[PDB]
Amino acid sequence: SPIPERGDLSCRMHTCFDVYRCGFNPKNKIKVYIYALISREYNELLMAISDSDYYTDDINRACLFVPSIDVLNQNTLRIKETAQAMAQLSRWDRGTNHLLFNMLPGGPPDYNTALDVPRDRALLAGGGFSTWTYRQGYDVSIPVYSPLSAEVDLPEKGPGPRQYFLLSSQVGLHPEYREDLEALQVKHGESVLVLDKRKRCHKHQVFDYPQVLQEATFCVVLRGARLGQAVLSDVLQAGCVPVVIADSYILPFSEVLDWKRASVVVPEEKMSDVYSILQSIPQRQIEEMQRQARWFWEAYFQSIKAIALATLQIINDRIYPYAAISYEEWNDPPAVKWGSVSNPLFLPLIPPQSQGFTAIVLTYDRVESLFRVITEVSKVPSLSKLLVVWNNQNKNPPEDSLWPKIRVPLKVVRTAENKLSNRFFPYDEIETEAVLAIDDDIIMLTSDELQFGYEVWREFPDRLVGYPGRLHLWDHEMNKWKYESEWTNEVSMVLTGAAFYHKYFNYLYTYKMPGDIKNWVDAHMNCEDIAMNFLVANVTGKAVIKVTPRKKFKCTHMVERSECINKFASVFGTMPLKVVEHRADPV
Amino acid sequence: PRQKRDANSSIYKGKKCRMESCFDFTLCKKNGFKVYVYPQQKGEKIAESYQNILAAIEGSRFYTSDPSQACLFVLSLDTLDRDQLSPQYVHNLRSKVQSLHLWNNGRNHLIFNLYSGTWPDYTEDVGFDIGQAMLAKASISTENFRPNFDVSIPLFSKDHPRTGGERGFLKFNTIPPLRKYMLVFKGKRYLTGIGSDTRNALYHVHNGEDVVLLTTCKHGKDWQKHKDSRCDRDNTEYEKYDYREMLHNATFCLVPRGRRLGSFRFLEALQAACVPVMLSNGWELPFSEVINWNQAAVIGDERLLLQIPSTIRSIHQDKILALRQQTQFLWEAYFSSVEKIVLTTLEIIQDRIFKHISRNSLIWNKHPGGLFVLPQYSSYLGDFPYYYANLGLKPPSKFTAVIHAVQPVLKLLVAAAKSQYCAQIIVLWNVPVVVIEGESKVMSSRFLPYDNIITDAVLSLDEDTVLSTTEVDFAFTVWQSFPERIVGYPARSHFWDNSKERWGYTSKWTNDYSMVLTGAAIYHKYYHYLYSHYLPASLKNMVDQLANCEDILMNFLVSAVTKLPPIKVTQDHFAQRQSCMNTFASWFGYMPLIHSQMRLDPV
Ligand SMILES: *[C@@H]1O[C@H](CO)[C@@H](O[C@@H]2O[C@H](CO)[C@@H](O[C@@H]3O[C@H](CO)[C@@H](O)[C@H](O)[C@@H]3O)[C@H](O)[C@H]2NC(C)=O)[C@H](O)[C@H]1NC(C)=O
Repeated sequence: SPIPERGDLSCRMHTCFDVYRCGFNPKNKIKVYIYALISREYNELLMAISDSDYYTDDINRACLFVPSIDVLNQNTLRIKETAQAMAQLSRWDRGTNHLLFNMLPGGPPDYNTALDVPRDRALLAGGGFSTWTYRQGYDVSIPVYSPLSAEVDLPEKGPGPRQYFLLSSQVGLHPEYREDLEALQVKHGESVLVLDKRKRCHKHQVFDYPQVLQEATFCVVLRGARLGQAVLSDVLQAGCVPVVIADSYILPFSEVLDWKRASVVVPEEKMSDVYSILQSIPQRQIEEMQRQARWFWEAYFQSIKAIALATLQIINDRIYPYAAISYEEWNDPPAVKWGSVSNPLFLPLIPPQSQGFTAIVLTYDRVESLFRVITEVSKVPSLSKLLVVWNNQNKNPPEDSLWPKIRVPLKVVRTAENKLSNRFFPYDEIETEAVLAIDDDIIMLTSDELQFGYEVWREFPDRLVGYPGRLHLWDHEMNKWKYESEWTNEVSMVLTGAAFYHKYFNYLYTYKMPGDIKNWVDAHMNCEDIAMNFLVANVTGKAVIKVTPRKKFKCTHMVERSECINKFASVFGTMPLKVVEHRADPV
Repeated sequence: PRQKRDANSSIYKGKKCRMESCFDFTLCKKNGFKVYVYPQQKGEKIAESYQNILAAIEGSRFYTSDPSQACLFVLSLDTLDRDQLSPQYVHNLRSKVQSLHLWNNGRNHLIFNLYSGTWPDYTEDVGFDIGQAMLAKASISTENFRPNFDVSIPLFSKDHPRTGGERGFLKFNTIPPLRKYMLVFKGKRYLTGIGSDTRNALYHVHNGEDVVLLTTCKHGKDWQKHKDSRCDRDNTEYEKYDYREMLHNATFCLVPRGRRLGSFRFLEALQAACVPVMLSNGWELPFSEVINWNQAAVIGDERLLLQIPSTIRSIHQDKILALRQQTQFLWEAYFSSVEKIVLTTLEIIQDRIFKHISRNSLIWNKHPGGLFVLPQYSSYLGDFPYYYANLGLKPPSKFTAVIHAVQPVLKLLVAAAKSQYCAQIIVLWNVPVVVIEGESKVMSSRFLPYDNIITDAVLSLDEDTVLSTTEVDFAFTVWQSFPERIVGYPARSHFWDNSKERWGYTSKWTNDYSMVLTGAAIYHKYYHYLYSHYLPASLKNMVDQLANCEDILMNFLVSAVTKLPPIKVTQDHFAQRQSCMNTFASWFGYMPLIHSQMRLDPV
């Protein structure tokens, strides 16, 4: 029977992979085909593959191939027979796109840190990779599965202080490892705990192995066989920060998972310096690493389904980098994801004064006061454009000759409906970044006032700058939020009337708002200002900058505002508004 | 055991070198990372680009003149251009490098290379036997890249700035991010050779409205000799645009493979803010082992050339915005100057020595970058002011008062102690109060890192500045909103003199400000470390000699790190400041100081 050539280390995506098979599709996900024929682990792998969105039929359509031959354990693999089968696969094509899954790439006479089968061009997802046997953009490093993750369910113990500092629970280590661990234990004592040969036996003391790891803040993972140990998954599950002392070992999913925030890698020469290395790490970093290790276990190390999905996702990002998921989404726990901001306007650029701001003015059944404010607004320098949105559909716009004489190109937008959320629509006529939203009732603003507001906005392009000031307080008797404006010792919102903000915020309001706030506001004809403040605070994660030493900007309201605030807090799951006690006024 | 490690070291000492085999960690063995530059022989030509590289290394903080102390070596010989047809090629280099006393088979040598290979079948022809040396080559193929040994560096011209910055072209962050064109390219095409297959097939995808790609075969003698049946039309269409107007008016810029995988168009694309769409197969992008290029560019296989425009159109709008901003951040962080490139290479090498003291995948790919974030201070992101939004952490609620003393000082200590946010007070002589003995009247020693400072925020305050407790609380509350800046009362500005072409300093009734003085200022403790372990000894020594200008350098450093102005809050000696500012601008290469007309006040 034919046998392929040995694994080629000079085999990358741009040479071995065939991108013609999976060119482009709307849902940018690769297609995986499975050969019809096995260990229960490999069965769970194939079931996970078949029950995902990467599984397809009509072999001519699929881009990746996963043969149904058990390769996970190489101790009883019968290399030659597996090679004959892979050659016989009838669609091998020199293994151009075939994906192989393995977790123990070790041979009893010698450990090659890679699959010993020919696998000329086959792509490997192996549990143990050295930096010499791992192809960078071609291969995937995967965890080695431990049955304990399904056999025992450890309690979700939170981060905190623990009895032991450095723990080493492994079986059959090389004598030098044992000698140096014993030296560390005898040097320090009562903190370093080494366990001898699912039960751990210390001198005249017994522990349960999966649960003893819960009592240590650092756990040692050594290189004894295959360069990849199943103890790593147990260490991550128990929450203790792993300490990997393998010399040349590439951790699982290192392409996308940032292990610098979840583990400590110490070269095995400096083993006597391990304790001094770990003592330098402060408590907060230890807690963060415990959290990250637990998240890594619960997301990728938990079951074979997680491993298969992560491997296919990594390959998919390799095939379609433009649609790849973010490394932040990859390593952040759900709690961090909820807490994280990820500001989209993160680039710190200060726009030049040569540009301007397109003032958008909203009126309905008010013409004699719209004119009085458009006249004053038009005086402001660096006002590139002025848009007036006409809400009242029954009434007609005034005559063009009746409009004032201004220095800027005016335009009038004919609304299809009468909704107060139409002022936040991203207009293609807006050629600037800053957008000045001003209301007809707002009159006590000078040209210097607006110019200073715009100048302040230029220093904070990514947040909300507004003249009026409102905030929210918490009452114990109603156990809810209230809308407070009578007094001001702090601020958390500025009304959209007389406010400067980026047009990206208009885009967010129109499209990326959750599906409840926009329709609720279009129903209630109120609380657009509060919704915009909530959205800005949630997306940018920053406070709001008031710009006036002034409060009076005009010549069942409050209950409705409180209801709006409570509803907006409920739909976001929290209260994104941040209270600040500072205002910006000119020097 | 150790036998296995020795066997691995011996066996893999070749093309497959890594750090655990082809390196010696014993020479660094400390936080002090030092690089030694071989002295000039004064007998060979020196290219301007390699001269800039060596000046960046020499003027850096990793430079040492003692070969025993260093654990990284850089040759002074010209290695950037290894093409035999180039006018910068150095002959007899193979025998010349073996005559060096400190070569030691190039065990700990870093070699910079930008061009390799000759006219037929361009390859990695460095000429001399590199041995164990890791090369910071520009155009590296994927199958010829050592995953964690070599460094892929950008390819830059001889006119690339050495210390200064070009600031980028994205002045307006306009929405929609789309521009007049969708995908552009304007470069030569080669009739015969290697690397012209992708350039010859651009006329299929050329559209003329959104995807406009222009090529010419006029590249020498073949301008009329072997021209095919398309050179005439291609050249007539080519002479219609400018390659600069069409670069700043395009959302995406195509960067295909030429003769070599790397190209001059990459840095131009990053400067122009247009998202680069790379087509060269098997290219290790600059700092690919350190920078996530999926967040700053588009990577597409040139085998799937025809359907690229559909894929580029399918890219969502917010993704385009994120890519466009990431491009500018990368340009201003790691590619704006030769100094930034060289220091990026050295810092990437340094991160491989101590794996427990290094930068995570988030520091590099986020503001302000790895050059201003030194992991020796702390590998924990919460100890830096820049990473609170990315995490779920609020800024510290406690600060440390530091008073540099050379009476109001007694009243000042009492007033500051009454603050609810004050944990400890440190008094410098040249709530628990701490007094630290001083050995010299070095007034820049007030910025040193101290083990007694527990809080992240540090209030630096001179003895002659009387500050009320309520003012301290208000300033700290303001700083909690902007943890990355300097928040203080006394502010001074800067100006440009046309009469003398020298920067100027004002301190009276200015219309704006660009510096806030450290006499009544609040800032993160990390800037104490960055002031000491990042700024060169020359500037700080000049500060000590003149007995002023330490706070001006403080503001310079903070503005350079944050690219944002300080925030003022309220409610013969003079001639030295101008020279100080001019020297600081000369070292930095530009003026990080930014004017600001805002002033925060309590409500
Ligand atoms: C910005 O707004 C988003 C919502 O659009 C916030 O994300 C939401 O955060 C809350 C917690 O603050 C999450 O609630 C959680 O739900 C899980 C069940 O899925 C529950 O077990 C937890 O106890 C908690 O109640 C909510 O799921 C989450 N929603 C989404 C879509 O992510 C985000 O936190 C806001 N960010 C800021 C800075 O305000």
